[PDB]
Amino acid sequence: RVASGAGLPTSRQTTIMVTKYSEKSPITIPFELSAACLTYLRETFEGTI
Amino acid sequence: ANKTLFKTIDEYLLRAKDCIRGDTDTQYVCVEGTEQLIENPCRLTQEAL
Repeated sequence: RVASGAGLPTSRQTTIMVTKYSEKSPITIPFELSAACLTYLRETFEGTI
Repeated sequence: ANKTLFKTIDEYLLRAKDCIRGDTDTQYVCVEGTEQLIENPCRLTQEAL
């Protein structure tokens, strides 16, 4: 505030309180595998080349 | 207004001005001290544009 001259009104004291809030935005991406892929990853048989 | 040059310009700076409300659509004359005065060059030369 700034002091005013004679013959003019006076600025009053004022205080302002404000509140902010947050945003939400989850994201998703899937990936997929086949049964043969998992079977050959986990379970080898006969060990040939 | 009829006065000597230095005196007439000195008084032109001080008093020879008006004010207009800024809050309202139509041009009203304000009471003194509420808001700043308005410089009008036409008041000195007493001619329009």
